[PDB]
Amino acid sequence: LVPRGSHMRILITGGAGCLGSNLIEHWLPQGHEILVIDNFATGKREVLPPVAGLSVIEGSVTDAGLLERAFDSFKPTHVVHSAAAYKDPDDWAEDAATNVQGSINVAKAASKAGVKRLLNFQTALCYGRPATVPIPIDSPTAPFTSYGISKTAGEAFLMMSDVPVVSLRLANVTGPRLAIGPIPTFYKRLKAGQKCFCSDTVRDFLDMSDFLAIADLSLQEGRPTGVFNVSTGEGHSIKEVFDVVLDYVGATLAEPVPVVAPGADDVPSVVLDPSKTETEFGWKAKVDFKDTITGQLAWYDKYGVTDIFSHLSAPK
Amino acid sequence: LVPRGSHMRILITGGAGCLGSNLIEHWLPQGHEILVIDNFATGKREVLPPVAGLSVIEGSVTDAGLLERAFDSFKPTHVVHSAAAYKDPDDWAEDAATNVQGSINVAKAASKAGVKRLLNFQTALCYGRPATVPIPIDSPTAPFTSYGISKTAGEAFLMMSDVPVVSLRLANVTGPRLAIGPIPTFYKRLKAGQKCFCSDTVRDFLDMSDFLAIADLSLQEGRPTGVFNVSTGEGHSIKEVFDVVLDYVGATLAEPVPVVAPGADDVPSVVLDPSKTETEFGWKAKVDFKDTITGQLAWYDKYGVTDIFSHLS
Ligand SMILES: NC(=O)c1ccc[n+]([C@@H]2O[C@H](COP(=O)([O-])OP(=O)(O)OC[C@H]3O[C@@H](n4cnc5c(N)ncnc54)[C@H](O)[C@@H]3O)[C@@H](O)[C@H]2O)c1
Ligand SMILES: NC(=O)c1ccc[n+]([C@@H]2O[C@H](COP(=O)([O-])OP(=O)(O)OC[C@H]3O[C@@H](n4cnc5c(N)ncnc54)[C@H](O)[C@@H]3O)[C@@H](O)[C@H]2O)c1
Ligand SMILES: O=c1ccn([C@@H]2O[C@H](COP(=O)(O)OP(=O)(O)O)[C@@H](O)[C@H]2O)c(=O)[nH]1
Repeated sequence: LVPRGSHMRILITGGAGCLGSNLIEHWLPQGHEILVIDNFATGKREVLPPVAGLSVIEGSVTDAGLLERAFDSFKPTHVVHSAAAYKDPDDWAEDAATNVQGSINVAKAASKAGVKRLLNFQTALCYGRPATVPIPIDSPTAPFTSYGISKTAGEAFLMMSDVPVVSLRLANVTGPRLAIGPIPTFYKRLKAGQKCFCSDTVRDFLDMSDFLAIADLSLQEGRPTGVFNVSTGEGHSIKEVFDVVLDYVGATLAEPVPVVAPGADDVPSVVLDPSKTETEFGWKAKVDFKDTITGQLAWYDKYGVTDIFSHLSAPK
Repeated sequence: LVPRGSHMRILITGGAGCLGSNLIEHWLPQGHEILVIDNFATGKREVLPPVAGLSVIEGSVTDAGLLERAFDSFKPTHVVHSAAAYKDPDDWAEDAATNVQGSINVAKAASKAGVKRLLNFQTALCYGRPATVPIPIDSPTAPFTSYGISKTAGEAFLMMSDVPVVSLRLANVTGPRLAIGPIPTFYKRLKAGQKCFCSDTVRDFLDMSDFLAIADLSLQEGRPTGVFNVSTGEGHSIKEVFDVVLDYVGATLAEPVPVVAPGADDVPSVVLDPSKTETEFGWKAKVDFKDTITGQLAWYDKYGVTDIFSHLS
């Protein structure tokens, strides 16, 4: 079993999604054994080819018996909890079941199984309308949407675990198979010459490579535990994203792009302060904004705007 | 249809509990119709006698089918959501099912049924360890126990409802059938000549009469909605509570009462600032600390330390 002396058996809930599939493509070539649990609510079957070292259970983190059996059999050394429901903002029941009860079941199962470390991903919706930007890690949680409320409580339950837990509050991560948001929107619209708009909002953006680096650190024995902000700590407007994409695809506009006031629930600025993560993990994001966006675009050049292109080579 | 029409059809989840039963004893003599839904996890079957105007469904807020059936037939005008799980701090799944999923199910059912107003009760555990005490209503929520975390999310879901919602963050309410906590413990043990202890913590206490007053205003058409602290705004140590019980019962101690450090998960001081509640509702608590404690003891004097004595005939 390899990496010699550092071989992991990783159980990844939500492993068929964006971050989950990128983590598999990162870890599987290293010889780690991976078990995915996913219900394919938003994740895709085609990112999980029948390949060596990779096992898949189709099912839900809401199903505590299923998890018990999975943990019982697979005996994971490490857990990455990447499953989340969000696609229907009115389906509060689903959000609470997946994000709260799913987090509880994973924490309970991981404790019984003697998991070494659990890694959870948290949305910046946990902060609600922030008192200040960039957002300090000691900011209160103050969510006001179903996705935010349920994810805040799931994280909070995971923090009560006797399992060492790292919960990463994430900037917007970019990389293979990201097929939603302003980046692919501006890409498909500008190339097609369709009409675009930008919310007058500010966000942070993180290259996949820097995400993989902190994920790696979070799973190492005796590293820090708790909640951490993962970002460059720099905010850029949606308009700035747009200007990068427009220059990249080499289009000229007929009229100025509208930059419009955000809707009532669209938080104007959400940028995370990473300083404590830099202090405690020794980690710093290496990829600037322009390289992050253009890196996303270069992937699109190569594969299309698709969440189903796998970098793994079947059959086994 | 009395009182005339401010007659309410009130669906009260958790109706067999301390607050729910006191609310029933307060509203039923006025002529309101009440439906209770309770699974009896902590509430008692004995406090809901088969009396005109009161009906009971044994079930869970976690059962959406049951709730849809209850809402469809009873057709309530008002909901009081008083169901909560907490008795096992390690049963995170149950606190989440009852306090989060139960709150969602009740909101969704109340919206579908076009309920006029919904009242929710919130634990001060929602504030976790506060930066300022007394605790302002705009203080963040920062729970770190199962009960606090699940109750914080349940409340935040209810606030997303299109039904007008009032969620009251409460002081420690005293009154009929409160059979837990420092007050009955000191009462029983001091009378038995048994040794006690006080935790070195500060808390606020609210007489049932004041709780009843704000519950009334919360249900009135056109009144404020949102979250509100319900308290006198004054804090008192558990030792002060002790001294009140010791004086009341007439006992004399053989040793001074040991005062013990707060447990790891106990917040040293939890006292709520009700100013905004005063401003928006025109409500102020009337019964002071000593009268609040002594009125609880006078109840035990009459009925014993019991959660089953009903004032309904
Ligand atoms: N991508 C980001 O920049 C970002 C930012 C902040 C937080 N996060 C968090 O990271 C995690 C992954 O995000 P993503 O971008 O990969 O989203 P995603 O939708 O691609 O991945 C979520 C995965 O969870 C699965 N899932 C949903 N409900 C489930 C359930 N009941 N049981 C098992 N699986 C279930 C989905 O099918 C999907 O495969 C989520 O927890 C999310 O909240 C992501
Ligand atoms: N009494 C107080 O001083 C105090 C203080 C702060 C907040 N609160 C809140 O007020 C409400 C009532 O508190 P209480 O002191 O009456 O507690 P209680 O335990 O006496 O009443 C709660 C009732 O809910 C019932 N219940 C539990 N799970 C249920 C479920 N799944 N479905 C239906 N019923 C269920 C219990 O059986 C009980 O009768 C709770 O929401 C509590 O968090 C009370
Ligand atoms: O065509 C688009 C699509 C997205 N956005 C904006 O881009 C930001 C980030 O996108 P996302 O969909 O992730 O929404 P968020 O959860 O950050 O509010 C939001 O403020 C959106 O309003 C935009 O301006 N134009």
